[PDB]
Amino acid sequence: LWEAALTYEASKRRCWERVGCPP
Amino acid sequence: AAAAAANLNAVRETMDVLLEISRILNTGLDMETLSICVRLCEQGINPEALSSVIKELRKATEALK
Amino acid sequence: MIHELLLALSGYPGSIFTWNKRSGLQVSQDFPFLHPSETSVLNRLCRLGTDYIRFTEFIEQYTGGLHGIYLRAFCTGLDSVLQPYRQALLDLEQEFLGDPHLSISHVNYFLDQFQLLFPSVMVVVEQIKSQKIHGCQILETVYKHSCGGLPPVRSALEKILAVCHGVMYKQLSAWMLHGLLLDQHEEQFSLRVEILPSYIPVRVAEKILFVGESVQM
Amino acid sequence: ITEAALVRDILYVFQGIDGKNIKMNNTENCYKVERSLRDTAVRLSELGWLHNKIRRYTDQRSLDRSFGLVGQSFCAALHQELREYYRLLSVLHSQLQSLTLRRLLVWTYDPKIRLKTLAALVDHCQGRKGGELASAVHAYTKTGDPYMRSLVQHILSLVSHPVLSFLYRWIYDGELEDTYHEFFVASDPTVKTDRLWHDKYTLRKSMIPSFMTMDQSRKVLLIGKSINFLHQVCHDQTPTTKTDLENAFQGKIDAAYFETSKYL
Amino acid sequence: KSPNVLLQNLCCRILGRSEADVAQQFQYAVRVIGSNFAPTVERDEFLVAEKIKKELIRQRREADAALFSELHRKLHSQGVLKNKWSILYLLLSLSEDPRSYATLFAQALPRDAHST
Amino acid sequence: PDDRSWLEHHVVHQYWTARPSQFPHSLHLHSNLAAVWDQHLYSSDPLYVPDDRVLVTETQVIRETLWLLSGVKKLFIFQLIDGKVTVRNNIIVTHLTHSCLRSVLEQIAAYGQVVFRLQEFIDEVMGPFRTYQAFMWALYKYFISFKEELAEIEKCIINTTITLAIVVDKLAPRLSQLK
Amino acid sequence: LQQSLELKRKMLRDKQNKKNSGQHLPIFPAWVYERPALIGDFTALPIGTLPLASQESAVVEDLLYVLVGVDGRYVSAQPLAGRQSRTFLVDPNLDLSIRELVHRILPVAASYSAVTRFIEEKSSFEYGQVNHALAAAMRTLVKEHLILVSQLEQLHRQGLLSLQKLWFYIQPAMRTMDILASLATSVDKGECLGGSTLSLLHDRSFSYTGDSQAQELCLYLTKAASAPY
Repeated sequence: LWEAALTYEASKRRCWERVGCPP
Repeated sequence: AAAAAANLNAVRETMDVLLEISRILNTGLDMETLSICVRLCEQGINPEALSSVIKELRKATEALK
Repeated sequence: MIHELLLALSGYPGSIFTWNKRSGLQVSQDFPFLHPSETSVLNRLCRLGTDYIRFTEFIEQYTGGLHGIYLRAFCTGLDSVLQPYRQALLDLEQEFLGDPHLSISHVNYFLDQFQLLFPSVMVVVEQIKSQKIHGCQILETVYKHSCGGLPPVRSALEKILAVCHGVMYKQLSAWMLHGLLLDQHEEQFSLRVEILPSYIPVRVAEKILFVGESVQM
Repeated sequence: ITEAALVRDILYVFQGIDGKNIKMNNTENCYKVERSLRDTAVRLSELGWLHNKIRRYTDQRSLDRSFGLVGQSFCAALHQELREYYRLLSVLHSQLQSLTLRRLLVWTYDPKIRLKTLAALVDHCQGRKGGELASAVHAYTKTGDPYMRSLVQHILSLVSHPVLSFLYRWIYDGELEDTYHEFFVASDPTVKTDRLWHDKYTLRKSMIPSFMTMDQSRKVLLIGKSINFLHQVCHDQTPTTKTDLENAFQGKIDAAYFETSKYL
Repeated sequence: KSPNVLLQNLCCRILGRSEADVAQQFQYAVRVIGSNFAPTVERDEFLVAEKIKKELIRQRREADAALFSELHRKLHSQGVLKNKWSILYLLLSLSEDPRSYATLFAQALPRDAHST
Repeated sequence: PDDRSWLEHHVVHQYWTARPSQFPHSLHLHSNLAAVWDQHLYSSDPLYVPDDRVLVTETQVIRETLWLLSGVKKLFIFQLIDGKVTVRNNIIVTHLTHSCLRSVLEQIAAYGQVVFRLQEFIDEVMGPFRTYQAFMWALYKYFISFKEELAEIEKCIINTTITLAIVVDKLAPRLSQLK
Repeated sequence: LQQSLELKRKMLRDKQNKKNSGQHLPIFPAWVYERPALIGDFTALPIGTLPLASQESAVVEDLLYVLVGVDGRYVSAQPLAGRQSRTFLVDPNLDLSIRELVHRILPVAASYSAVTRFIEEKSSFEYGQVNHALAAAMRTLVKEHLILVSQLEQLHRQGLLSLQKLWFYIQPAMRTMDILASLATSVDKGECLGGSTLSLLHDRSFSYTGDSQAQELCLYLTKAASAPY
């Protein structure tokens, strides 16, 4: 279920008006 | 939600951290087996117990060889 | 903050670290949102980026003063050594994307490998600029410093010198085969001490002159 | 007032950088506070004082060139060791926001000895170059400490690379071309005619290293003399005619010597 | 969930064989895990952190001994786990050296003076 | 409402059309730098002296500058004075304290002037010498292939983050020959 | 204090004249013997008038610092600084019940200080490679002591430490340090060096045969010390 949720793709666009860990 | 999935990102982060910690100790564990025993310890269990059973089942590929 | 300095170390100065030809990248600005000891760490850090900026200035002035084919060769390798300093900044920014809990000391620690290369290559550039070395004795003063004693400056200048030989390997190929002399003027006709490096023996140049001159007949 | 501010300042004085509430008063004295915590901090500040000692020396000799290639290699060694010390500090920096492990004393205890030993090593090597420098690092490999012998063995591998480089410049060439005297052979300015064999090459006894015996230095002097004599006189040329270093000295040297003298 | 079906997944993870292709171990394993479902020594991750340090020094790698100090800070920074001690002690226990006394190492208290 | 609402939500329209930024900010100094600079100004007691800029994020500026380098004209960024591009200072990103940003955009404008004058000459033959005509076609031939690369790069923005340092270092072997 | 500085120089001249091949015996700087911050041991109101259950927290808090040497808030290090003797004085206004226990917990502090002086002063070379090896494994146990006191320092913060539990806790580490301190004063007493302190460790291994805690300790130390020889 964690490995089932795990296979999702994450954004690799990080903000410059949010540099400190945005989503 | 959206903040509820950044937590799923964050446990993936820690489990890749634990994956490197597993690989440089030269364990037989991979990420998937590690993903089972964290759930076991979330239910609560002796790591002394789990190490014993893993040291038994790894000898069960030797009991059929 | 975690990109502001990382542009200050590159070709941009900022008003935080003001540029000067006397000495650039000077902190004079006081920040109440920093610990007072951070100024000293930044003071250690700014010395390297100042050298990088100065190296850029030398390429700006030249790609009658300093001119020659060797001078259009010596600057070219100076680009090539600076390239890992660019890549090593990109890696820093990629680190700071995920974990911003790193400090200035991490950046200094990471770019400590350029605090052996850059200071000892800086003096060579200042020697070549202050003196009017623009003939073929620039290869000597590179070779005088490439022996080193620190391995990082041993490998750097080795690259830089090599391309110069590749330039002179093109002049000495037209001469011995097609019989063309004066393929590059200085800084009958013969090679003299200005257009001759000080580690090729004198006899070889006479042999080369014989070989090149006999082609015309 | 709290412990955490003291942790933050002591984290800076590891670099040799004054804190905010602990500052250096006199350089020869240790760091002085600008109750139990106050008594505790001084042992940690001793490390930064020792750190300044090494950092100044490698600051200055690295930009010095009459110190010779052997010696600039010593700067390389010192800087390479110092780089790893910052790796701890960065980790300690990020771990802010428990944090005291006897205020990290247990973390710091092993680099404390490595700082002490290197601060000794710079002073036993003070004002030396070449084989004089090499004997000074050979002094500390009479030890019976595992940590110390493992420490010295790497540094000696670093410092002894130029002298072996000069050694193989004298077996396959025989042409002495140093600028700083870190070789044990002293070529004369005069190029002698027939005193070439007797007078042109002389043995310097100061720049003999501590891993070469006196015997070996004398023989490889003979090797270089022979292979140079073959060039200038005889004009026959076979091109490139041919702790300790685990018997590679006595392996290579005698074979080269034998072959060269035979050919001559 | 239930712990028994999780241990069944573990037995089909280590051994490739199915739950109907092995069950003789799995029933003896449910004997040994039973009433050992909670810590029995000190559950501080402090002690296992300083013992993972001593196990990594035993491999003669010092760069990783400062790397684990960053891995352990990442575990604290996200904080998804409630008992960080047990999985770290697990990874410490199954360690293999790639190349009697107990007074030269850190021992745990037996919890004869504290509840478990 | 119903198309304006979709505009506000799912299109940007917040510096190039005057409607101040509602870009989500998760503050805290790495990108709260304007506010900490204002508080530092207040501690130095200015008193008040208020600056007005329109508050954009970084990447829009990157795409606009790449458009400027490709050869098109009349953009919102870079005020034009007499024919020469010049950096505008009414445009702010939160960090880089408004002085670095001026320098980086001034450098890109310094390249853009060189591109603009050549494309101006090329446009002035479109509204017997025959050698000028053969010259501009070769200039044009450089320019079309040159535009191709930047146009490729701008596509990859839509599909990954790209910063200023990427785009300046990427165009080194072209800005070399441009000199 | 004063007496080691002569001894080192005299024995250095002895071993230099003794050698039949070569010079160059190494030295350390002066400061390693001079500094009192390279050794583990170097409000103001009467605690007695306070409530009792605060006095206990106070005394265990000072005592934990004292265990690895550094001084206490109501604990003073008594000034001698000569031999393997070291005593401390807790405040004379203390209740009897605590005071008697503090007396009995003090031996691990004394057998910390005597241990920590030995390793620093006999880090010199005149006692040889074997004394270097013997000191090299004695340092490890001091580090292991520091481990334990860090763990209890965390434990006390959670309101889970008292003097009675602490009294039980320090008991295994008291005996080990006692073995080390007895070894140190014996080695110092005979001025043992070279093979003379390789016979002594050979004997002490046979001495412990019913204990088996300290026997393994002497076994490891004798394994370490015989390595250069």
